[PDB]
Amino acid sequence: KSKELHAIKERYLKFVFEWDASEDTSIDYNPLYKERHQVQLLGRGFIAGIDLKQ
Amino acid sequence: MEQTLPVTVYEMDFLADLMDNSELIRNVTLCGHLHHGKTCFVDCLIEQTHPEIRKRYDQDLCYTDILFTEQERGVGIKSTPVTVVLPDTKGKSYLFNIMDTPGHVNFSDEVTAGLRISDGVVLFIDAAEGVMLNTERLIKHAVQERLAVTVCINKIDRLILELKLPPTDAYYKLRHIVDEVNGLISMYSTDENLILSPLLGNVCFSSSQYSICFTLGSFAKIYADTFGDINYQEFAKRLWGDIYFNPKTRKFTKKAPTSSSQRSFVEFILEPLYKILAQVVGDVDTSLPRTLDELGIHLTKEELKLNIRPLLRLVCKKFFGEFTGFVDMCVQHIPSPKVGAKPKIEHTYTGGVDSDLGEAMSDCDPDGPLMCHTTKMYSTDDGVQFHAFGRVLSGTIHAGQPVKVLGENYTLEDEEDSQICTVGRLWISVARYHIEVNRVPAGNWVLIEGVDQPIVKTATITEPRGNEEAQIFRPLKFNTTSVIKIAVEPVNPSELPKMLDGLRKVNKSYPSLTTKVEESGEHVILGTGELYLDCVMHDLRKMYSEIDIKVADPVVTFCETVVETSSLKCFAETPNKKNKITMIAEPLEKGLAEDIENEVVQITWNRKKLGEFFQTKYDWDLLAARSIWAFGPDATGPNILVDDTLPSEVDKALLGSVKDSIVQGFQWGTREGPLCDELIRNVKFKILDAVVAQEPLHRGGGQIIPTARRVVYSAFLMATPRLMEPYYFVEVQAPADCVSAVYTVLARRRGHVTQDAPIPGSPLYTIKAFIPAIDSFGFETDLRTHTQGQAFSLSVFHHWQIVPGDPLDKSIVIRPLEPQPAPHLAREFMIKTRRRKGLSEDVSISK
Amino acid sequence: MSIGVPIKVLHEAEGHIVTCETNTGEVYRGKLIEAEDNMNCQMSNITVTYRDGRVAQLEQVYIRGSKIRFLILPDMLKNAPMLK
Amino acid sequence: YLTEHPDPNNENIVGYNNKKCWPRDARMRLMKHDVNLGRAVFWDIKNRLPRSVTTV
Ligand SMILES: Nc1nc2c(ncn2[C@@H]2O[C@H](COP(=O)(O)OP(=O)(O)OP(=O)(O)O)[C@@H](O)[C@H]2O)c(=O)[nH]1
Repeated sequence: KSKELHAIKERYLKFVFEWDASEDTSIDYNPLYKERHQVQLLGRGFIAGIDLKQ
Repeated sequence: MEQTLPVTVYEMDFLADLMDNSELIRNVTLCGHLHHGKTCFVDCLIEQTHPEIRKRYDQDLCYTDILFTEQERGVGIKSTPVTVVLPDTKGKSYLFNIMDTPGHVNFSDEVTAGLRISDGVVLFIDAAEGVMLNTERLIKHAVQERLAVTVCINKIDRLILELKLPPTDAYYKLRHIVDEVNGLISMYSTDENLILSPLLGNVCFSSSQYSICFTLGSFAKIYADTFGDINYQEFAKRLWGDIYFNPKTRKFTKKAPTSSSQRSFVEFILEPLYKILAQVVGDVDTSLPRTLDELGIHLTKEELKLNIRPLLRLVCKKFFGEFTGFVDMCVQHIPSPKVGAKPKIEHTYTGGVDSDLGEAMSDCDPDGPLMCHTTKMYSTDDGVQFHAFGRVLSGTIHAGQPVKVLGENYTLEDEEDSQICTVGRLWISVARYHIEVNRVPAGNWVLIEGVDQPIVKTATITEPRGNEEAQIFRPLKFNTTSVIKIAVEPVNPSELPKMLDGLRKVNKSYPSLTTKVEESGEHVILGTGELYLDCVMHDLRKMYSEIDIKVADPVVTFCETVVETSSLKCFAETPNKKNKITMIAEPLEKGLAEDIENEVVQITWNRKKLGEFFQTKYDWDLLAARSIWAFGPDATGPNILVDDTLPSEVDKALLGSVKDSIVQGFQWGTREGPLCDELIRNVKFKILDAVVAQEPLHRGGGQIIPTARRVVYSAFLMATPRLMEPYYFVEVQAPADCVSAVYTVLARRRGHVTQDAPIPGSPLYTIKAFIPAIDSFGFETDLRTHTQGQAFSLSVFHHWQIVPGDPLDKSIVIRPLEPQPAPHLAREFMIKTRRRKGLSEDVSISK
Repeated sequence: MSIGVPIKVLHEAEGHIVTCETNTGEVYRGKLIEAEDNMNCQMSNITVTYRDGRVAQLEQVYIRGSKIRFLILPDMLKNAPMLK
Repeated sequence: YLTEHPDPNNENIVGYNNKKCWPRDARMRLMKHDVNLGRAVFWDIKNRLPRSVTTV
């Protein structure tokens, strides 16, 4: 709500080996763009890499 | 002729000589839901009629999505005409004029433009998806425009390769699709002669990706060519429905021999196709050459080395061959221009079939008066000059022949809209290359050069010095209403004329585009949706005007209405203080406005039929039922004007002198509206007392019309005014798991879910919901992002509903940049629209 | 390998104007509606000239295929793909 | 002012100096009436001064 209104107002008015966390994106206010519904792939497809049993 | 063209299976001389015989021409439009396979079909046919133009192994050559944005978006945006000569099952050749229409629900205007100049419709239906939103909308539109309807159930390979249904269940799915189409047709049409069934040859089965296209007759002909002694026409009559084959008696019965017996369609058509596909995709190395030997197909060695998809395409192409089933369908069940001319003149000609010119047009005689109707305008890539496109209903157009072009406002008494022009060149339009010709007879489609100057949307091209009593064809009646509204303004005000010229050009391109200049000097574009306006602005900025244009936020068009009867009977007098009118305003009965707009009632009816209709349908007495004066801002506006003046109180003969002016005043007043200069909807205006000055020098003209408009406004303002939102109808297809996510996305935008239901034979679900048009911008993107792209929605305008708040309430305080609560949405929608229009900040409620 | 080219050409002639000369020397000119693998021609709007030269009008005609001497086809059929 | 210097296409909004240091809502808002009034008053003041002595 407050971040909602603030976004509306804004729109209309050394060797660093590790990346700085300030460069992160996806720090969003809309709950639809944070809690994205996860694809289930009919319960038979799985994401690569992660352990299958998990 | 004399034009360098791709080599064809036929020769263009045969094509030119076919155009003269109107009995061998088929004017067909391809329509269907979005991405239902309508475009390969064209190349899936261009390739079969163009040896050198082939589809790439890894990429499909759309060949009719010739546009830039069409090629990147992969979405049909504009109709592309194709004129090809296609052989029949019996070897006969017909000339086919095919209209490839976009399937997106936003671009329905292109479909109506195609439907106007077509005699038949081929509806494409995905075999896996089934009957979707646009399929129903196009069925309704086609049976309303009096077009022969045929069905092509495309993408049948999805039943085999994707869903992997057993052949019997694939048959059930196909029968269910056909039954759904039949039910829709019977819903939107009264006469029964449009029964769709593969037994009648109405329905074809196809898979354009793999070059499969067969009817029952064509497959029976494959059998006959293999085993000579069978009569394929009688064989085809037993290949559908609950008819089983008995191999012991070699006869087809209506009862299954014993048990485990399969229907004829499964045994003879579905099972061989299943086996062909299964062999190709599973046993290409093991047992493919043997089955190919059995079917009589011999593939060369480097041909068997192809990937599975090109190999399947090639095998099915060898086995089936040309698309003779499609041509059989369209020859048997789509009238020729000669036969279909009479309904076309009956429906789309203002003069009616009975007119003398109507008769000569209904004969479709190419030696008669010239009568050419153009509905599409195609711009050359330079974007300077346009080319009109339409069919020649009568006579014969020649290159270099001077013509008389009639606009949309041309009447037999106001002959100022007509303009003489000179035809420059004539092209027989094919998808990509234009084949220039010297003349085009009746019943054919022609691309005309030189008549683009005086036309905006549609035209009727006739001959000068003859055809004096030549009227026009009715302007296109579209499926939707343009609601989404955006404003445009050049970055540099110096180059405003450039943007105005670009606006004229885009108005020419898009049939349903409405560009208007508001009172505040604001240029406004009306569109159907986000994709529609996106492509409109893409064309405007890049194609027609090479300047930079600023775009305002999207907004919708509102409508104004009432919810009770006016408290105190309003009155208004002329400046002469002699003529006085008294009116009251009350809301119309439920469901009457839709009856009025949909031409269920017309003021052209005699007072008797009007009265009986109102009496039997909405409990009106004869006095009021026959008392109707006008029908809203247009001839079919959703408002009614009624006179309750008693014969004793006011002399009716004198009232007749001012009837013709009160009607105009009421029409203009409803056209503008007092709240925010929006249309008035669903309002009944009753006149209670009309004091008329006897002297005609005091009444009539510019004295009584403004009084009528003012009294209309004041009467409207007494009964509680309300605003009206356009409501969108959204259909969403999504898997079972993402249904809840669809609900969550909808709940945030004042959405109200009507129904969710499984798609029979498919693992997906259809969610149908209602969403306000204004609370819909980015809804598609929200739904496709929250669901990781697994849910897709198409939205189309459905109806008008009242905004929750009360527009006339100064107690509400609105901040500039915050969303408002529903209790006072109407107040914001009203004052902000007024500010946008440039009017005062608030209304002045008075008498 | 089964059905000859001229029969195919006759199939193409359906819908055009054709003149028909049977063994009885009777000339039938009219719109060819249908044809079969045999020369059985169902043809309409006949301007019929007898051996003596009398001319008559007869709207529907069906000629046995065995009893045709020759059939004169319209010249645009010379451009049929089947004639290439 | 408009009689002396007509503005048909509303081009007066292009050469208007603004105080860019302030926020957008705190700057001058270039509405047509306000812009025309400012241009008019500047033109009136400029006319009083002969161009040969000094210019604004
Ligand atoms: N599985 C399958 N996919 C097909 C078939 N035919 C076409 N497709 C694919 O489905 C999509 C449909 O694209 P088009 O055929 O161009 O779409 P359209 O029907 O013209 O509809 P619009 O996008 O509105 O123009 C593309 O990805 C095609 O390659 C088919 O028979 N089977």
